[PDB]
Amino acid sequence: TMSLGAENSVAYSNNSIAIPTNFTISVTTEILPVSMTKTSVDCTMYICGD
Amino acid sequence: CTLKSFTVEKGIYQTSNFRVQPTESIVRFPNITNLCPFDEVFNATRFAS
Ligand SMILES: *[C@@H]1O[C@H](CO)[C@@H](O[C@@H]2O[C@H](CO)[C@@H](O)[C@H](O)[C@H]2NC(C)=O)[C@H](O)[C@H]1NC(C)=O
Ligand SMILES: *[C@@H]1O[C@H](CO)[C@@H](O[C@@H]2O[C@H](CO)[C@@H](O)[C@H](O)[C@H]2NC(C)=O)[C@H](O)[C@H]1NC(C)=O
Ligand SMILES: *[C@@H]1O[C@H](CO)[C@@H](O)[C@H](O)[C@H]1NC(C)=O
Repeated sequence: TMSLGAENSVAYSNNSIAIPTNFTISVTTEILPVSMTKTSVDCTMYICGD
Repeated sequence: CTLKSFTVEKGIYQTSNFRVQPTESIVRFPNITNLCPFDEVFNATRFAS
């Protein structure tokens, strides 16, 4: 049975906050298709040949 | 003729497909020539049951 994620319990309380003291400059990749192969079909040659 | 209009707008239009036509017909068959014995089958006096 696949795990959804690691279990993390957030320490919520009514008068406490968590403030970051540092940062990470993260570069992530996003790959997006833009175009396809442009195809042309000769209808007469495909159906009938010569 | 392809666009079915007498006025053609500016652009590129796919019209037809150029294909080179054959120049002459060549028939290649085996050189060996023997008269086929259809006379034996079709003109026989007796046939089987
Ligand atoms: C802020 O404080 C809370 C508790 O005062 C911390 O929460 C605990 O974290 C430990 C470490 O993983 C866990 O084992 C405990 O179960 C947590 N307690 C609760 C009630 O969730 C929390 O980690 C602290 N935050 C930081 C950044 O140190
Ligand atoms: C914030 O984090 C960076 C790393 O993400 C810390 O930079 C490191 O500092 C130590 C000693 O100061 C060096 O040995 C490491 O090589 C540093 N790492 C990088 C990637 O430069 C930085 O010190 C942290 N700042 C605070 C205030 O915690
Ligand atoms: C066919 O058979 C008859 C007799 O059975 C013969 O007279 C005739 O010549 C034959 N014809 C051929 C083409 O073999």
